Amino acid sequence: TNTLQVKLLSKNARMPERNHKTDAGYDIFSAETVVLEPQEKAVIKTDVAVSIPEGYVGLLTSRSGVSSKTHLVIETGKIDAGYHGNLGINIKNDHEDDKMQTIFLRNIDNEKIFEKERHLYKLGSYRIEKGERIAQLVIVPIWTPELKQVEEFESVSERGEKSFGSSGV
Amino acid sequence: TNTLQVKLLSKNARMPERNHKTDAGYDIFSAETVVLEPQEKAVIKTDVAVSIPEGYVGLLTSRSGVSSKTHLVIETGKIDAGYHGNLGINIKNDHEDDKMQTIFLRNIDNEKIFEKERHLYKLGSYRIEKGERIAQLVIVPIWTPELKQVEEFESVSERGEKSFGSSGV
Amino acid sequence: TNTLQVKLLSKNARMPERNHKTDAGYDIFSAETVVLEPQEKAVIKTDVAVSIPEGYVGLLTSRSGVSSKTHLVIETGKIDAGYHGNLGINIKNDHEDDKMQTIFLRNIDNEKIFEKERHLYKLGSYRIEKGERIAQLVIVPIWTPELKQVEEFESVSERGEKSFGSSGV
Ligand SMILES: O=c1ccn([C@H]2C[C@H](O)[C@@H](COP(=O)(O)NP(=O)(O)OP(=O)(O)O)O2)c(=O)[nH]1
Ligand SMILES: O=c1ccn([C@H]2C[C@H](O)[C@@H](COP(=O)(O)NP(=O)(O)OP(=O)(O)O)O2)c(=O)[nH]1
Ligand SMILES: O=c1ccn([C@H]2C[C@H](O)[C@@H](COP(=O)(O)NP(=O)(O)OP(=O)(O)O)O2)c(=O)[nH]1
Ligand SMILES: [Mg+2]
Ligand SMILES: [Mg+2]
Ligand SMILES: [Mg+2]
Ligand SMILES: [Mg+2]
Repeated sequence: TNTLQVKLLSKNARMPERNHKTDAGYDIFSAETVVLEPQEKAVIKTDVAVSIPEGYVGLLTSRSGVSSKTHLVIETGKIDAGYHGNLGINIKNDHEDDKMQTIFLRNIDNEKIFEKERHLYKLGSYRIEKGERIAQLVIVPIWTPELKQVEEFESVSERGEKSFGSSGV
Repeated sequence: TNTLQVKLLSKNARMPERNHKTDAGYDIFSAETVVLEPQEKAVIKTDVAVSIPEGYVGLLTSRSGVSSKTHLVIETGKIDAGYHGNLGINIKNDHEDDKMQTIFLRNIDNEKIFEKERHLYKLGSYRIEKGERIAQLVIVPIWTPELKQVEEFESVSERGEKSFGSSGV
Repeated sequence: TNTLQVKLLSKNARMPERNHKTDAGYDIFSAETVVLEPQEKAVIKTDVAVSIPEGYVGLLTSRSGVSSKTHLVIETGKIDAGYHGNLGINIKNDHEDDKMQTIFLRNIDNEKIFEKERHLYKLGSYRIEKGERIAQLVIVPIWTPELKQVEEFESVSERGEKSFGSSGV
């Protein structure tokens, strides 16, 4: 216990490491370089596999910096215990496709990228480099009971059926 | 303990079941058939109610397959302990509305749907059938302390106020 | 133990309080008034700081009411233990920018706002008032093991490398 097995699947892969000593998540490095146009979706390889023990789940989620500064949206992945495959980052460039054109790509600091040779890109296009920290992994314990069908619940609650903004705002 | 009460609210409802033995979440079946246009939002009924015990929360979240293959975005729901109402799936078709037209709907495998009779749809429109697994439920334990206002914290940390991409990328 | 330190950073800040007795999250009050145009992104100040103890993470996430009724999308924040800075709400108005114009803003109940003096707004624009509950905070325990590189995992699983809709739909 108190150890997690990690396998690197290629030379493009880098070991997860958490920022601060008491930090929740282990920052994830991209194992490939990808340009994403507006509204373009993709699964980004990390070339990294883990072995989360039973009774736990992994949360492959976004970082506050990247997600707040750019239009790169990462759908939080639920990494099952026993999944030994390549961790994929479920991502979308949710920048609107307004049909505009530029010569500058954006990095994940939302800074314009200057290249020697000039190409035409769709506005709002991003580039992710191999080795950049675009995500992180947080492991939490789960409760996994056997399900039992009932006609009525054992105990009545104060909440009942209240939902979706019932307490208001 | 080690059991969760589940109530089926109609004949359209189906019991949650998890895929693998050590899997984190219980796949959720839609209890209705719905077509969603681009940018259309909805709450999808499961006709299923649960009784998560105190000290736990339910995460009504997305599946990797559906979310990565389609523009169907599910906002992760936080199912409170004691909520005995109908579990609703908070969903949006975030496909852009470009005013294009087609005769093919898409399923949640993003495959074109062929019908005998031909209708005109907005491009990027999806159809969810009753009985399809569009989501899953993961239960985790929560910490629920009493709050105490302070002027200063008891212990100084290494992180302090650092946030939003402070460690960089 | 069983207590969480909370610091209010200004007179605009309000103490987090959970809705029901067994509720998972503590509703978060905005400490500022902001208008968000379509596709506009921002980090919204709460002027509130907490001291989550080691072994835990905070989930600064959305409410079902606001998120389902409006186009205001909150990216779930992972609040590290030891972070004593101002809690920021990572938000985007994902309403499409169709270049339409109106005289009515929308509140976070998606109701049209009537003002004495009439201004022109982009359609799909929202207004968040100081003091409104736009988010909530749920704290869960985390597992934080030391990482160990391996060439192969200790135990073979039933899942293996199966992922992204492998069980189908
Ligand atoms: O996606 C969801 C989210 C929540 N729910 C249920 C469970 C939850 O207990 C209830 C409300 O959860 P929230 O407290 O997170 N939303 P809100 O604060 O707007 O509702 P309320 O005012 O009643 O607390 O609605 C769903 O059915 N689906
Ligand atoms: O929505 C959020 C997310 C995070 N935070 C805070 C808490 C968290 O401890 C801090 C940074 O969290 P992350 O590590 O997930 N983001 P990032 O990796 O970009 O920042 P840093 O480089 O400092 O770790 O910012 C917020 O205030 N709101
Ligand atoms: O973002 C993700 C999400 C999941 N995964 C992995 C881990 C997880 O164990 C696997 C599938 O997770 P889900 O069960 O949540 N998705 P789905 O139900 O569509 O796949 P499957 O049918 O195999 O269970 O894919 C990723 O690599 N990245
Ligand atoms: Mg970080
Ligand atoms: Mg969008
Ligand atoms: Mg699954
Ligand atoms: Mg609530």
